[PDB]
Amino acid sequence: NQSKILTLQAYDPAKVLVFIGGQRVSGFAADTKIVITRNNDNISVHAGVDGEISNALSRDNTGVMTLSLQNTAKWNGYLAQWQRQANVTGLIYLPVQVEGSQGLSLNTIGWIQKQPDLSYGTEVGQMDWEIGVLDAWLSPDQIQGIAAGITGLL
Amino acid sequence: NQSKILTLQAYDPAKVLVFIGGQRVSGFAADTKIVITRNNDNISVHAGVDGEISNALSRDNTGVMTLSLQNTAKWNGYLAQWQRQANVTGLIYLPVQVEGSQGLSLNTIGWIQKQPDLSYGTEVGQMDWEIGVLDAWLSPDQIQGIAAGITGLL
Amino acid sequence: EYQDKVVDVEVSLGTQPIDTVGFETPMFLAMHGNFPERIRFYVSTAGMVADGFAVGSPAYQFATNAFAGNFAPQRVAIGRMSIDSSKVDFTGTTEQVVVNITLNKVVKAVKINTPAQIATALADAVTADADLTGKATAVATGTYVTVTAVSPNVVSVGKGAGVYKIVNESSETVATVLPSVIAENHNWYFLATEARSDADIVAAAEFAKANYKLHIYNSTDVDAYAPENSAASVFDTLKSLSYDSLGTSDAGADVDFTEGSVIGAMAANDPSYGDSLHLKTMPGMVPFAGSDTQRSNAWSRNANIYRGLYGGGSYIEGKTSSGQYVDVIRFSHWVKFRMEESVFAYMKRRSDMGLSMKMSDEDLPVLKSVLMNNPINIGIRNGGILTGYDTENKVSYDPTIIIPKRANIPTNDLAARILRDVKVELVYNNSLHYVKIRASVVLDRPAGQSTNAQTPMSSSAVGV
Amino acid sequence: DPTIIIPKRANIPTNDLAARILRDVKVELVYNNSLHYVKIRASVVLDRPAGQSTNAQTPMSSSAVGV
Amino acid sequence: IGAMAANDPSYGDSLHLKTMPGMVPFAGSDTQRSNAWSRNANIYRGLYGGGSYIEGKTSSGQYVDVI
Amino acid sequence: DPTIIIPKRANIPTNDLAARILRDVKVELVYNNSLHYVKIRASVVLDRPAGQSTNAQTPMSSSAVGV
Amino acid sequence: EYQDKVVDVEVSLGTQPIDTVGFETPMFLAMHGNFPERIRFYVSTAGMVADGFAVGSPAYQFATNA
Repeated sequence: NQSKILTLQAYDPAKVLVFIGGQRVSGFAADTKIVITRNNDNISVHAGVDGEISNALSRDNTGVMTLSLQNTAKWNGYLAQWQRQANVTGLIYLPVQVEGSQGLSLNTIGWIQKQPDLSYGTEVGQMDWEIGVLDAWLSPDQIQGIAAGITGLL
Repeated sequence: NQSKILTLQAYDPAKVLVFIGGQRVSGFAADTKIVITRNNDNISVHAGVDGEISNALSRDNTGVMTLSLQNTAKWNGYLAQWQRQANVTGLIYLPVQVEGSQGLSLNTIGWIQKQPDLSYGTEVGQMDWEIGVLDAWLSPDQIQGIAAGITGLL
Repeated sequence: EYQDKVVDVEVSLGTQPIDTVGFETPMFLAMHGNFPERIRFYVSTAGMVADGFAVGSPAYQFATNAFAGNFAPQRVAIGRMSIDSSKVDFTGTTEQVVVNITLNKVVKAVKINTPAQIATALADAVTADADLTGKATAVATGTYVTVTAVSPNVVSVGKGAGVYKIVNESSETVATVLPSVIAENHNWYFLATEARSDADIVAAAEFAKANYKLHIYNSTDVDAYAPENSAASVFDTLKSLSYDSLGTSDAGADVDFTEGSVIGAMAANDPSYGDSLHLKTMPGMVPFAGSDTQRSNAWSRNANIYRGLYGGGSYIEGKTSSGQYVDVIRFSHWVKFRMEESVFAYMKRRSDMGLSMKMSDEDLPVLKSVLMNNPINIGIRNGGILTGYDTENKVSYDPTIIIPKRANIPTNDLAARILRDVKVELVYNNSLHYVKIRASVVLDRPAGQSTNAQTPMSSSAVGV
Repeated sequence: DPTIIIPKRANIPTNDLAARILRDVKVELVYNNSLHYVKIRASVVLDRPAGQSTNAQTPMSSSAVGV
Repeated sequence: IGAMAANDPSYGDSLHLKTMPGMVPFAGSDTQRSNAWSRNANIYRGLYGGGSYIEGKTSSGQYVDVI
Repeated sequence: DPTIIIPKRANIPTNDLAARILRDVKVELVYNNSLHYVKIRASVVLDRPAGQSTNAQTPMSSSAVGV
Repeated sequence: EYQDKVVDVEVSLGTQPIDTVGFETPMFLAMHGNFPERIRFYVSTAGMVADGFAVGSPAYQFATNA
C-alpha cells in the first residue's frame, strides 16, 4: 500500500474568509484565527439499573466563536463602536459567515458576547473577541451528499 | 559530452547595487556583502498515522538581511542617526532594493532591526547591520518565464 | 447587450438543473430520413422530437431509456441509414390500438378497435386521413400493415398503445454504412444497431473489434435458453468466432430497444475502479421469467439475463460472448487509450516550445515519470490496480516500466525515428460475485471442548 | 505582476547624451473592474423532488476516446 | 512560416507536432492518409482536441529539418 | 567528435598561388535526431502470477560451445 | 513502414515476457518424418505442434519437460 495525498490543493489560511455584517475581517492574530465550539452535547444518554439505554436529542445549538485580532487592527474600533450602538438602540444581532478553504463552513446569525481584555507591553498585544452564534452546525461545501445515503443502517 | 560555461559574463561583486532609501551603499566588508534568509519554512506538512499527507501554505514572509560594513565607512553614521530619528518621530519604514549581477534580486520595504556590536582592535573592525524586510521573496530578472508554464504537471 | 434591470430573476417552477458529467457518448445506428447528415448529437428527447422523430419510434425509445440510468450520459449519437418502408405487425393478440405516425412535420394518431381484421381496419383508417394519403401510403397484408412515404415526404411511425411490432426495412447494409459513419465522427465509444438480423449483428461485431469499440445487442430470441446441445442461436454463433460483445436475452428488446438501459448503467462509470456490472439495477428492463434449467442454459451460452430478487431487479454476471468479463475489456481499453493520450500530450507540449525530444539515454528515462503520472497512478489510487507482496507465490505486484537504451536501438529505427520495445506490467484487481456460507445450530448442551493449552504445532516432524 | 524596465547606457543613442534626456522607460499594469449587472436563476419545487442519482464515483474530467 | 520563421536550426527542432493557427484539420479516412503519406503530401490532423502537423517531410523524401 | 583538416603549403599547386585561392578544406559533423513515433507493449495479469525462476547466478553472456 | 498513430499500445491480457538467457542447447535424436532437415531448432512447444508433431509424442514430452 502506498501513501495517498489527502487533497489536491493546499490548505491556505488566507483563503478563509470571515464576513461579519457584509464586510471582510482583516488583521488577524499569529497562531489561530477563529475557533468554533458547541456549548452542549448533541445527545444525552440515560442508563437504567437493568441496562436499558434511552437517549434524547439536544435542541440547544448556541455556540461561541472566538476571534483573535491584533490590538493595532482597525476592526477593533468597528466592534467597539457597534457595541455601544447596539447597547443604546437595542439591536444586537447581525449576520455571520465563514468560508472554509479545505474544510467545513458556517453561516448563521451572531452577536458580540464579551469584549476581550486589553494589555500593553513590549510586543504588540492581542485581543480575542467572542462572538455568539445562534446555531453552531458546521455545514459542508463539498461533493458530500451521495454517500450519506449509504452509511445508513439499522 | 563537453563542459559548458554556465554564463557568458563574469560574476562581478561590484555590480551588485544596494539602494536603501534611494542612495547607493558603499564601504562593504571583505568576504560577504549581504545575506538574505527567510524566517520560516514555505510549506508545512501534517502526516497522519495511516499515512495521509496534507500541507498548508505559510503567509509569514518576514526575513532578515545582514549587511556588513567597515567601521570606518561613512554609512555607519547615516544609519545611526536614522535610528534615533525614527525612534523619536516614530517612522521606521524605508524602501530597500537589491540588484543582482548574475543572480536573483529583491525589492521590498525594510527597517533596522538590530545595531551590530562595535569592537576596536589591531585591525580595522567590522559591523554587521541587520535590516528587516517585509517580504523576502527573491525575484528573477532573466529570460525566465517561458518555461514556468512547462514544468507544470499533475 | 442592453439590460434594463440591475438585477433580474427567472423563476422556473418545478424544474431543476443538472451538473455536467464526463462520459462516453453512445451511438445508435437507426434507419430514417429526418436529416441529411450521417450522424447527429442530441442532448434530450425534446430535441429529437423537434426534428420530426415520432414518439415511440426506435430512436426515441433508445434515447429515453439511455437518459434514465444512474450513469446516463448527456449526449446521444444517432446514426442514419436509408429507408424503404416500415411495417406494423399485429401478430399475436390485442382492446384499443393507437399508432403514432408523423408525416412531414404533420403529427397524427390513427386509431383502431383476430390480427388480420385489425390490420385491415388500421390500413383502411390510414387511407381515410387525406393528409396521410397525399403524402404517405398504406397497404394491408396478412397480420401486418405496410406503410410507405411519398418520395418528397418523410414519415415516422412509433408505438402508441396496444401490442404490435414496428420494423423498418432498408437496402443499405451495416457493413457498407459503418465505414462512412466512422469517417464523419470517431468521437463515440458504444455501438448499437437497429437492424436485428444475424448478418447485421455479425458485421457490427466484426467492425467493433477492428475499430476498438464496444458492441451491445439484445436478441429477443427464444432459442437463447434452449438446451445446451442446440447450438443454433446468434449467441452460439458469436462464440465460434471468439468475438466480444455484451449480449443479453430479453422480451421487450424489439419494442423498446433496451440497450439504452445498459448504456445508462455503463456510460458514466469510470473503468479505473474496476466496478463490475454484477448487481447494477437498470430501469426499463423486465425480469427474466424462465425456470432454473433455462437460466442454466442461458449461462452456458453466455446470454446474460435480468433477474428480480428480493423485490428488486438486478443484472447478472456481466459476461461477454468470448467468456471474458466485460469489466476486464473496459479496463484494457481504458489503459490502451489513456497511456497513449498522456504520452502524446507530453510529447506535443515538449515539442511546441522547441527542444523536441531526442533519442538519447539522457532524455528517454523521463517517460517513466510521464507514464507513472496519469493512468498508472490513478488506477492505484482508485483501487483498480493492485500492489503489494504476494505471500503464496512470493512475488510482488508493483507496476514496472522498462525503457531500452540507445545502444540497443537498431540503425533502421534511427532513420524511421520511431522507438519500440517499451514494456509495462500491471495486475488487475477483482470484484466479488458469489459467496457461500456454512451455518450450524446447537440444541442440547454442547460437548465440552478439548482443554489443550499448547501452541498448535505446524506440521508433523516425521519426514525422511 | 507590475513590471518596470530601464534601458542601459550602451543602448542610449549619442544624440540623447547631448540632449540629456532619457527615453524608452516602460511600465505595465492591469486594471481591476467593478460589478455592474447581475443575473440570477431561481427554481421552485412543489411535489416530492425525484430521487437523485446514487453514483459515488469521483466525476471524471473528459472522455478518454480521442485520436 | 509563422511556425518556422523564428525557430533556430541549431536545435534540430523538427516540425512533427507543432500547432499552427488558421489551418483546418484533414478530414479524410485512413486510406486517404496512407495515400497522402505515400505521395509526401503533409496533412494537418486533429488529435485529442488539438491540431498538429505531421512528419514534416519534403518532396524528395528528406526531412525539412535536415535541409 | 567534429574534425577539421587544413592542407599545407607544400601541397598547394602552383596555379592556386597565382589565383590566390585555397581549396580542399574539409569538415565533418554528425547530426542528432528528434523522436517521431513510439510503440509500447503492455501486459495485464488477472490470477496469481506464477512463481518466477529462483536462479541467482549472474547471467552468462553467450554459449561456450563454438569451434 | 507507415504508422497511423503517434503512440500505439498492444494490451496483452495475462501473458508476460521473459528475458534472454545464455545457455547450451540440448539435442534430442527423435525418429520421424515431419521435416527433411536432419536437425531443427524450436523455441516453444507451439512451434513443434505447428510442424505436425502430435501432442504427447516423445519429442513433445521432452520439450515440455525441458
